[PDB]
Amino acid sequence: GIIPKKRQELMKWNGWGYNDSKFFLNKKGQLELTGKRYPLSGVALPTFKDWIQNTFGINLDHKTTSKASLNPSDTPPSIVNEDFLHELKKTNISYSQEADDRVFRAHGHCLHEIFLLREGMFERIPDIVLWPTCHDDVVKIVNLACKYNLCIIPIGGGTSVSYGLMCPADETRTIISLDTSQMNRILWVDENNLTAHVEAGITGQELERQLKESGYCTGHEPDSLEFSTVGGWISTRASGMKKNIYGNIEDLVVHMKVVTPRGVIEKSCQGPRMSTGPDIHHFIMGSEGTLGVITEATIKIRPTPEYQKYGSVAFPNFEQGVACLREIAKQRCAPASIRLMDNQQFQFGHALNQLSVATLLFEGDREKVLQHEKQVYDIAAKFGGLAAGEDNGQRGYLLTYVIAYMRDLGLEYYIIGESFETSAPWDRVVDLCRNVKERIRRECKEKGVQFPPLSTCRVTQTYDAGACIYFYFAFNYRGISDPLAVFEQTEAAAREEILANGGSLSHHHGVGKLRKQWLKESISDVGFGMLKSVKDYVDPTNIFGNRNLL
Amino acid sequence: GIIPKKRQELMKWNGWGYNDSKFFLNKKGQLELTGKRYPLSGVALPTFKDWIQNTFGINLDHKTTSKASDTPPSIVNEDFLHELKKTNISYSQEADDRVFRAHGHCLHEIFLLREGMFERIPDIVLWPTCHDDVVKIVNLACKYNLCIIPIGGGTSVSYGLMCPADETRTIISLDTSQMNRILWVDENNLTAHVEAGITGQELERQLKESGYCTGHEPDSLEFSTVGGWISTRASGMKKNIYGNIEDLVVHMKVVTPRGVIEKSCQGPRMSTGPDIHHFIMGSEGTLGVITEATIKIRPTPEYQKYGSVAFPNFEQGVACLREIAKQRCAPASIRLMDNQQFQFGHALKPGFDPNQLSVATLLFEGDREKVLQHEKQVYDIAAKFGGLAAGEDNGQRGYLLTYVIAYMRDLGLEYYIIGESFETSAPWDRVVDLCRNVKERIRRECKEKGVQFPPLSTCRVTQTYDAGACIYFYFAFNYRGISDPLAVFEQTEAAAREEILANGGSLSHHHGVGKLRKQWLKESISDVGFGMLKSVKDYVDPTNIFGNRNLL
Repeated sequence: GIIPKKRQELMKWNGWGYNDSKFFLNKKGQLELTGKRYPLSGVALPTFKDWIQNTFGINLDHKTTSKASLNPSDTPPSIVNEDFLHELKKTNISYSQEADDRVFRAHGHCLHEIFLLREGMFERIPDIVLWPTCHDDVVKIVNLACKYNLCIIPIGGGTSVSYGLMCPADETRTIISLDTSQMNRILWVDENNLTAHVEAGITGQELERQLKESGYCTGHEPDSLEFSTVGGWISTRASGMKKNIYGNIEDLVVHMKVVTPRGVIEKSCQGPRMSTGPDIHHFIMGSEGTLGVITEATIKIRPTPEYQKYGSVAFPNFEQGVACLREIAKQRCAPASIRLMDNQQFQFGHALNQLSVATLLFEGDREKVLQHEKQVYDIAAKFGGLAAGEDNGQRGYLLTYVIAYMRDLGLEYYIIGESFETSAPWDRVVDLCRNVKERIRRECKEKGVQFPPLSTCRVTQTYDAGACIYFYFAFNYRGISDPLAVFEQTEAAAREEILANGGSLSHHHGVGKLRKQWLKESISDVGFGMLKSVKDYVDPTNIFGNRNLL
Repeated sequence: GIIPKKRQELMKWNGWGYNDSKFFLNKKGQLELTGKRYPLSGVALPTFKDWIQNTFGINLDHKTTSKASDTPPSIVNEDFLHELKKTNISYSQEADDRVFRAHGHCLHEIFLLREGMFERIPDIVLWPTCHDDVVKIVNLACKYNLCIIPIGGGTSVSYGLMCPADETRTIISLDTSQMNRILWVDENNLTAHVEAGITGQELERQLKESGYCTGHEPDSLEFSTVGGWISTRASGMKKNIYGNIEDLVVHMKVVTPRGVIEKSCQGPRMSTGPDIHHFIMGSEGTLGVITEATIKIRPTPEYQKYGSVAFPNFEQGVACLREIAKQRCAPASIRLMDNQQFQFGHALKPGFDPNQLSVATLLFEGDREKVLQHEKQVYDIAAKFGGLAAGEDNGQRGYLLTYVIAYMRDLGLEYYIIGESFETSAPWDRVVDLCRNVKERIRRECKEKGVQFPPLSTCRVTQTYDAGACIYFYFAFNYRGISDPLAVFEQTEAAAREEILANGGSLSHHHGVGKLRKQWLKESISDVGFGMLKSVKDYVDPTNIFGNRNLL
C-alpha cells in the first residue's frame, strides 16, 4: 500500500491506477479487466460492448495508439545549481533528476494531462524529485529553497483533477517536486482520545488497512483512496463516500503541522473545538500547495462498524428521487452513503426509461442498521420508491474503484470523457441537472460532434442546505479537427451553466489552475485579496509556486 | 424582543440582564428573584442564604454601596457630523448611551461599573437599520479617520468591547440592535436570511411562528446576536443536534474598509480555496461589520424530555460522558457537575456518598420514537458506571437554572463576593487531571494572596465531542478586607489560565480572546499562525478603522 519511489513499476505513467489492471477486448469478443485486483478483475462483461456501441455509436474497430512509455528525447533538461546539490547530498535525502520520476510528477488526472502523456509532452516539469521521510527533512528542504531561490511544488498521490501540480510554463527557477510518499507513518494511535497522529504522505488504503489491525478506521473514503494522501485531502478539501457518518476532511482534522518559508504552523493543543480567532486550520485547508508543506495531521478515528448492509431503490423518475433524497436530508437520516443515478447511468450499470436509481449503504450497530433501513424505505415509498434489492446495491459499490479505469479504456477507442462536480441548494438541484446536460448536448452539436454526447448525472452527497452533483460526459471524437479544444470549451461552458444555475465552483475537486478564472467572483474581491495577503506573508518570494487559486 | 435604543429602559446599566429581575431578601428573610420573567422568578429559595453563609463565611449583615448611575466630553469632527445628519441614521452623544456600550460582562468591568469608571468610552453611538446604512458609516469612518467598535448584545466576556485607553481617534459604537430583521425564511432549503442584530430570543420566537427554529441557544440568547455569535465563535446548549455557529452559517455578508466580503453562492459545501467564512468567524470586531447571515433552520422538535443521572463520584461521571461520546449518542444536552455544584444546586431547591457524588443533567429532543430509544441507550451506559436516574424534574431544574446564574453574580457583588466563570476545551485524557489541577490551583493562589475563607472552586463538563470536552470552572470568594480585590481576582484568573494550558486545555472553547487572553494567543496559534492573521488584518483594514485591538 506504500507508494514506491519509482512509481511506474506499479502505476501507469500515462493513465489511471495499477499497471496490472486495465480494460481490454478479450479472446472471445467481450470486454474484460486484467489482473486480480478488484472484484471485477478477470470477469467478462457480456453486454458492455453492445452498450458502448449503442451509446457512443462506434463499433470498436478503431483503436488509437498511445505512447506506452516516456519519450525522453522530448523531456526538457534538468537545471539545478551545483552548490545546492552539494548541500542536498550532505542531508541524505533521496532525490532523482531522472526524466521518469520527473515526468510522473508533472500532472494529475485531468483529461488534458492524460492526453498529453499519451500523445504530446508538457512545456514544463519538475527539475529534481525529493523524498523527505519526516518533518525535519522537509524543514531542511524549505530552508534550502530560501537560500537557493528554488520553487517547490508538493506532491502526494498525484490524483489532482484541477491542474494543481502542473508546472507553470514560464517558471524559470529550479522546480522541486517535493514528493511526500516516503513520509507515511502512523506515528501513533491515541485510543483514549480516538485519534491517530499520522504523517502527510500516507495513502487512504494504507491508513485504513493499518488501523483496521487495531480495530479502527477513519472511514474517510474518497474514490482515490488507493493513492490520495492525508496531506492531499487537507490541501484540496476532499470528501469521502461516508462523510454522512465520519465527516468530510474539515470534520476529520483535529490538528496539523505545516512547514512554510516563514516557519512552522501548528496550534499548541489538541482541544476538540476552540475559540481563539479565525481558525488557521482553515487558512490551510484547500490551500492547494501554495503555502507550504503539510507534514503531520491528527485525525479522528472510530471503532470499525459492527455491521454493514447494502440496498437500492427504484423511482419512477429522477425528479422523485431528488425529492426523496431531500426528504431524507430533511429528516436527517441519511445512511452511510446514498447516491441517486439518472436513467442513462442506470442503463450503464446494467451493462455490467425515465426511471432512476439510488444505491444505499448502511453501517454502525446491527440493531441500528435495521431501524435506519426501515425508515429510509418508508420515506422512499412516499416518492414512488420501491426496494430494488440488497445485491443490486452491492454492484454499484463494488463497481466504484473501476470506473476510473474506463476512461483509459474509452481513450483507446477515440472517446474523451471527464466527470466534474458542483454543490447546489436543494431548490436548484433539478433545474441545474436538466440545464447542464442540455448545455453540453448543445455545445457539442455546435462544435461539429456527430452522435450526441453521453451526458449523465448523480446526486452523490446530501446536506441540510443542498446536494453534491456529479456529471459525466464523453463523446467519440474520430473526425474532429482538434479534439482537445472541443472538449475543453464544452467543459468550460458546462461550468458557466453550473454557476448560472446556482451551483458552486467545486464541491471537492478544488480549484488548482483549471477553475482560477472564476474564483474572484466566487468569493468577493476582498475575499480574494485576503488569501493574497496570506500567500504574501507566508511565502513572500513565492517558493510554493504552482500558482493554484491566485 | 428587540433591544431598545435606550437600553437602560429594559436592562441594568450596572449588571446583567433586565431591570425587573434581581435577587433580594424578602419579607420572610429568604432570597428571591424579583418579577415574573423566569420560572424561578418570584419563587422563594429557602436554603440559599445558608449556603452563601456556609460557603463564603458571611452574614449578609452589610451590603456594599454601588454607584447609582466622570464621563469625558464628546469631541467629534463637524464636517462628519454634518454628513451624518444627512444620512438620517439615528445617533447619540449622550454619556449614558455611550457608557452602556463601553463594556460587556467580565467581572473587572462590572466592578468598574459599580465603583470606578472606564478610562475610555465610545464617543458616539450610531444605529444603522440595514446593510447600506453600515456601508455609509464605514465609508465615513475611513474618510474622517474614525475608529469603529461593533456591538450587538454587549455580552462579551473577553474585553472585546472595551475601548483602548490610548485611542485618541473618535470612537464610534456601531450598535446593530436596530438591524434585526429576518429578511426571509427559505422553507425549501431550510435556511433563514437574517440581519446581524437579531437576538437569539427574537430569532427563535419569530421562526417558531412558522414552525421552525435554529436550536442555537447560548446562555446569553436573550441579548446575544447573530453578529456577535459569528464574531466570537459562539456555542449553544444543543449544538449536539444543531451544530455550533460554524456549522450553522451557510453564507454571510461583511462590510469592511476594503469593501464587501460575500460568497457568490449558497451551496452546502465547497472546495474553493481556504474557507473565508473562517477568516471572519472568530474575528472579534477587528475586520469590519457582519451585516447579514444565512443560518440553517429546522422544524420545531416534536418532543422534549428532561432527565438526570447520579454518579458515585466525578471521575465515574466523566468516564460515562466519554463512553457516551464514544458511541456517539449524546442527547441534545448533557452536563456533568462536580459535587460542589450538586450541593449548590441542592441549596437552591424551591445510598451513595453525598459529599462524593456528581450529577449529570440531560435534555433529549426530537421525534418521540427516537427520544425514547436514545434515552434507554443513555441510562444503560450510565448504569455501567454506577449511574442511576434521579428524575425528570431534577433535570428540568438543572436547565432552567442556567438562565438565572448570571443574576447571582450581581447578588454576590453586593455582599463582597466576586466571582466569575471561565472555560476551556481539552482532549478526553486530560479532563480529570485538568479539573482537579485547576481547582487546586485556584485555592492555593487564594491562600497565598491572603484570602481568609477558601474559595468556591467548582467545575462541570458542558459539551462532549469525539476528541474531547468543554469544561466550565467557577470561582468566587469573600473579599472583605483585601487591599486590592480586583488585582487578586485577575491574578488568580491568570494563574488558573496557566494551569488549564499546562494541563492540556485550549485558550478558550467559546469565550474567545478579545483583550483578556491576548498574551497567550501567539503560543496557542503558531508565531506564523499569528502572523497570518495580522496579514489579513492589515490588508482588509489598512488604516485600522476597526480598532478594538482584540486578538493582535
